[PDB]
Amino acid sequence: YDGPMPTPRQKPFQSGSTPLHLTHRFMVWNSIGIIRCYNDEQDNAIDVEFHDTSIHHATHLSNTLNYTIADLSHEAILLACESTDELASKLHCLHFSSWDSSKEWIIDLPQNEDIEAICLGQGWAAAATSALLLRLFTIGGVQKEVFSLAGPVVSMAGHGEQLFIVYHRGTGFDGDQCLGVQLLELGKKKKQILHGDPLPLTRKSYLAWIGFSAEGTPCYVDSEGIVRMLNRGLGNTWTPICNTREHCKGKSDHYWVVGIHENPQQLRCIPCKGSRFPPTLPRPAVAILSFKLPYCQIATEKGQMEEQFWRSVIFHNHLDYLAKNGYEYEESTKNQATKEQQELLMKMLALSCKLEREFRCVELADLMTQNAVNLAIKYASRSRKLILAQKLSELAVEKAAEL
Amino acid sequence: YDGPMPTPRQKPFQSGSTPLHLTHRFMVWNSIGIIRCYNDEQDNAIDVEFHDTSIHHATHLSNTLNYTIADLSHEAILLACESTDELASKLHCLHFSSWDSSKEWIIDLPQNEDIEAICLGQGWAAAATSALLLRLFTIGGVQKEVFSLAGPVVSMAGHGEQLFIVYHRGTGFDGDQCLGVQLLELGKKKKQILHGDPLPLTRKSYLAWIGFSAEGTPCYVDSEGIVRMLNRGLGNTWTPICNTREHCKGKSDHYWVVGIHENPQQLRCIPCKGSRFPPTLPRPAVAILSFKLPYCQIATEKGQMEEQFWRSVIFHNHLDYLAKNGYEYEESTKNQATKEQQELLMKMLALSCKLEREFRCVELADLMTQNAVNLAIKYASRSRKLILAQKLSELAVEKAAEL
Amino acid sequence: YDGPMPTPRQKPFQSGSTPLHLTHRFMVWNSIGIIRCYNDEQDNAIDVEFHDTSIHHATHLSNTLNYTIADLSHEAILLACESTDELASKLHCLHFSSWDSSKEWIIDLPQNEDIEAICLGQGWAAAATSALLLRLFTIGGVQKEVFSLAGPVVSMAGHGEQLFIVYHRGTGFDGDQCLGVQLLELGKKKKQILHGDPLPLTRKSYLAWIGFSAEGTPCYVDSEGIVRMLNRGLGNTWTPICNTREHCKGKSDHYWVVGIHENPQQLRCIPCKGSRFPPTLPRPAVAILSFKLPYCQIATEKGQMEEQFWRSVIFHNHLDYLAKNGYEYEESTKNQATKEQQELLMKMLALSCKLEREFRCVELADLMTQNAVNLAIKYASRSRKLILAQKLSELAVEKAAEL
Repeated sequence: YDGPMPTPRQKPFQSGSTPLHLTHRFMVWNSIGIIRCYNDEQDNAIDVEFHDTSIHHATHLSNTLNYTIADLSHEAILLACESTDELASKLHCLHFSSWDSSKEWIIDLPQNEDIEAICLGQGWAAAATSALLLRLFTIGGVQKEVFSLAGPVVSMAGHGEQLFIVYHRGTGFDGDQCLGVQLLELGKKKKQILHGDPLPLTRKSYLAWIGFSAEGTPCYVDSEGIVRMLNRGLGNTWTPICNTREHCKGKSDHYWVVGIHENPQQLRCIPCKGSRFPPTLPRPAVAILSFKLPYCQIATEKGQMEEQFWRSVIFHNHLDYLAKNGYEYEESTKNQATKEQQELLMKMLALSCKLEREFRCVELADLMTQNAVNLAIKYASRSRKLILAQKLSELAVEKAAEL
Repeated sequence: YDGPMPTPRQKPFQSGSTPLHLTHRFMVWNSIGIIRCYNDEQDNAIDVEFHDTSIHHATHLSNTLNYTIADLSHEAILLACESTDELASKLHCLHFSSWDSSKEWIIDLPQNEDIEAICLGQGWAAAATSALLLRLFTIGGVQKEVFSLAGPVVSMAGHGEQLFIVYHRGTGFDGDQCLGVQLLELGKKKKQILHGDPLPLTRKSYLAWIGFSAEGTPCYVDSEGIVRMLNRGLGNTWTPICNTREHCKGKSDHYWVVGIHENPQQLRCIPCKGSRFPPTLPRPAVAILSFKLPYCQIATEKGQMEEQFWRSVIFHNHLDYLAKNGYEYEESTKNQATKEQQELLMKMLALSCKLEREFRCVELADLMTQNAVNLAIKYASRSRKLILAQKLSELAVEKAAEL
Repeated sequence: YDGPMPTPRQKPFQSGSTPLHLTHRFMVWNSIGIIRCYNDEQDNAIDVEFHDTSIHHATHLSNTLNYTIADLSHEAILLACESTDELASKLHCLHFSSWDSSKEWIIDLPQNEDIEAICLGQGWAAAATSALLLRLFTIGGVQKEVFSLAGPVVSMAGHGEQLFIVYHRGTGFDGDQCLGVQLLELGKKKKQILHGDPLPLTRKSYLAWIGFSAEGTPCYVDSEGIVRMLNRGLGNTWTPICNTREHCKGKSDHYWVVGIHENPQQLRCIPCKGSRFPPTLPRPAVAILSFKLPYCQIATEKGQMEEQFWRSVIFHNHLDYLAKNGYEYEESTKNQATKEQQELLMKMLALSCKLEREFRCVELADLMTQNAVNLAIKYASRSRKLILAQKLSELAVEKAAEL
């Protein structure tokens, strides 16, 4: 027939890695460091580098078992290899931060089970296998819980107690993938935050990179340069926070995401001219792109301030998440966020007042604090906006009644 | 091959509209009013009518931008048009209920982004775009939050703070659609009630109409005349509440749903002979169909009363929803519902008692109030049903212990 | 084309039944009893047997209506038949445990609606029909709630107030099924525990058996012998608890699951040589297989004890479920479970201490009770593990601070 064709399911990958066929490739490049693998026919070597030299010294390994998957954190180095006709699939951990004399452990998966993806969390490690199993391990080598995956894994990321799994929930058509996300919190009270929700992607695009921001919010990038971030303040939906194609000059130009930071806001990525991944040598330079939510009429003052407001809102939801889970957060960052947002609301209200849009001013005042609304009432008494001042006063009464 | 064939995904639509190819078509017909579009080669006009003349005067617009999507509420008129080679896709709002002198605003979507569906809520508006984005706007023109859709939108509806999105979650086979529902509450505490649950449909049917009842419960109709309603009292499942094919006399006869009302119960729709949608002229007459849940042996007294009981139960769940969300509800309606249900239970218990089904009587008494159970005990002492009276007494003891 | 092919959706089935084409087949074989159907051209008979003769006497029925689906519980016998050109699809219940003189009821489904699956709960019965409807009935014959199914049903099971539905959520490819699970609790507070989550299956396998353990935990088996159980302590994920292929000697050997028991742990199944289901005559013998979670390096002492620990953890989650839902549970079973787990942790800590893996000892002590940690501190003071004793002491301080 001549209709929709099933899209081939994309293969699993480690975020921040370059393809396996390269002689000198990146196994992982994140906010902790870089892991490179030089593999020809004579020898196979793995080199580990840390951005902060104080964390650990440079580590060089002789890749005898031919490790093809790697992840790096401030605690350990995680390595994995598939099975051969003689050896089993192995998970290798270099626990360099351990305070004891045993800084290494390795485990063999059962017969005919191959590791397809790994990720490192805070004090734990996870491995998705060809048996549609997810195996949890402590950073010291204890086997934790095991559960089955609803489909073949695509990529896996970890941060703190959070586990971020993207897998094939179905079969897409006409170039589209059919991906689902399983988001778990592996603390003392186990929670499945997302029960295989559909992962939004740009049409005819595939998954290019997943992970967490340094502050601990799940994020991912598709092959069309669209960067999306979990919106905890919007029912755990996914909000686009950047479009790396706006910084590209041609079709063959791409950006290779390395890390995401919310405070200060910066998207650390490698500019790539001619391909989607940078060559290992010479050392590529990390670029810093700004985040921009895809808002309408962003060239106008209204659209510009509206984008700045909602970007400030979503990039400070992590403070509430750190508070709800007992983590440590700076109360000063929370206060600066509110002041930054109340200033943008106040400037947007003054703009709507100049445009004689007084109903819009009351809508903006609904997002304001009680102090900001009281200030907007006196600004409305000024400039002879008498009815607007009355509507704002009635809004201030309603806000005080909500307490 | 000769097997299952992929079903073509149905295109987005506005509920209560007639096809675009008509010279004189309905853009939207709901419980607020009617919006018609007359478009030939000479001129293009849009006419707005309100069922209640006291709400607003009849509005006539010169459709210069060729708006093809429309929605209507007691607050504003929402219009949208796709992009051309010279103009961008635009969202136009006629805020006629505004108390200020600015009763109009329009916004341009970014390049190559087209509006595919719109809907109006209480004080807000939403637009699903070709970029798989959902854009939220206040009724006054402020851009609110934005998040990505898991698939191409099919239809969109709003009521109060609730957002009702139906989209393609996959690809169906053999005439079946693969639809998912995302139900959000956009109040001060954002909630995603349904994380893309599968939307039940009749086999080989497509989505024909979605929306909310006047009381605020999500409902939808498929192409086979099956009307389904969210069952908040049954874990947010979907319960069939009507079958418009029972009122049709032939295959070519159809009913075109306009609105759904829970108190009093009535399904307002347009009878259509020969097609699925009514012609614009002459003005079609609104028919009132009754709701009937698809219960077994409904011709018998037992099945008839069982259908009346569960229809009364599901059509009063909205009272609990209005109470939990601080909305205003009549306590008298809640009391009349319970009295209506306790009377049906009492008549079903008397029927089971006549049939010497005393175990069934105790099952019916489990659904009764403590006062109704005490009354059933004295009715069981009467007519010499001594063991039944003892079982009902032990049930009354258990009910008092649950407090 | 030459690519992925759509997998034909498997047909609905009753767990514990043998195919319909057999002259003498099992309609259901569970922990309550056996129901056999002998059907040739001369006569059609249904025989009911109870494992405990004290429950009820053996029942013999003349299958005049040609019932093809059956389920059995300690309360009633449930039978169902499809519709013919003269008769409707019927649901028949033999309420043998009733304390009244009416121990039978039957109901007719509407025109062109056929029963596809049934299941028995505590005091209720459910039937999934060809109209994508789920109909609830009390054990005495009262019609309860009705809601629509997101797809064609595959199998259905019930236990207490829990309803376990597996259905087709999509179309799989290359031999894979696309199954979803809807898990409901039908008590006085209706809850949808699983909103159509994807059902994990072994690749290229179909669903072979579903049901609940005697303690009330959902479980299911695929065609590759993998037995999975709901992990309530792991965010309602699914954990493999057995692999019946490890007990098979050849490809043609299979195990036919009958029941699952958590305390004592035993998987009751019928060994089958040459086919997937046992012949009705002679009476097959019920085998008892042990549960084994698929852990790595299970031949080693570490892997063996780690498997025993997590098997003990998951097979005692039902005690917490019985407690949260007011059910009756033995506090002695909960105490024996903790003692069994603290002993395994203590032996694993002593093993890690012998291997000079002191960081791993602290990880194991995190899973210990406060008394077990205090004991591990004195064991660490012994054998001159001074730093380990300090780390365990700081862990004991942190545990006391969590109260």
